[PDB]
Amino acid sequence: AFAAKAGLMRHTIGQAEQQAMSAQAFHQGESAAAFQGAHARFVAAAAKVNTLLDIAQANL
Amino acid sequence: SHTAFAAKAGLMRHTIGQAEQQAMSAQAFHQGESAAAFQGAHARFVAAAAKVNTLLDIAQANLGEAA
Amino acid sequence: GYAGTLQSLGADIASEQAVLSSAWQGDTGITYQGWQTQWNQALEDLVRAYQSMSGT
Amino acid sequence: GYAGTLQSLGADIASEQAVLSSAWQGDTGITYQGWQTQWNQALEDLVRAYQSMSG
Repeated sequence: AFAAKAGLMRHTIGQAEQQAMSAQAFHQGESAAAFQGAHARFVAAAAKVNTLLDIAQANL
Repeated sequence: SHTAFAAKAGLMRHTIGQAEQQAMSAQAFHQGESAAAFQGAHARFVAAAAKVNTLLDIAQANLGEAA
Repeated sequence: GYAGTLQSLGADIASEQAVLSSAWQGDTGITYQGWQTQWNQALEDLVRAYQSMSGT
Repeated sequence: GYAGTLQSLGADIASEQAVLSSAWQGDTGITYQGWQTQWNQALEDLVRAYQSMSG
């Protein structure tokens, strides 16, 4: 039935839109969280590098 | 030797700070780029969807009982 | 997998409108062929915009 | 391109230390080998975190 296929298309457009919006929101949040974790790990590593540079200097 | 170590230690400390600032700026840019790209595509999708719904409305009206 | 579903549904509707071409009123505005042409461009625009939204 | 620069600088520091360090002091809490292991691990962690932050 044309009307059935037309109904299905209208429904599917709305679903596709909702899926894409949701995925973008998820991906923005996942990126933000991954950056914060990475940044924390970078800062911790840099602290160690600074401690180790001082040790090197003391042993020159 | 010692002034050589000092040179390298100083550059490493400087480079770590620069890398951090660069990476923070890169992330902010990437988040903005992703959002702008989505917004644009979403606006195109909405316009196309409205065209499709319009054309379906016309087809249903035209076909009437034949739909 | 909405891109494929939208594309295939759109092709189904194009086919059905063509199958019902004899029932198409030609004095209401947009013509039978006009509709086919506009439908196929809208569908392409729709599928491509959806892929743009989803696209890494 | 900071990843490669951090790695190269890090290697230069380690290799300088290896040639300069004629009498490692124990009161600094490690040996040369202990320092080298920790240095290379710190640099790895540092560079991997940077690459995650920026892409």
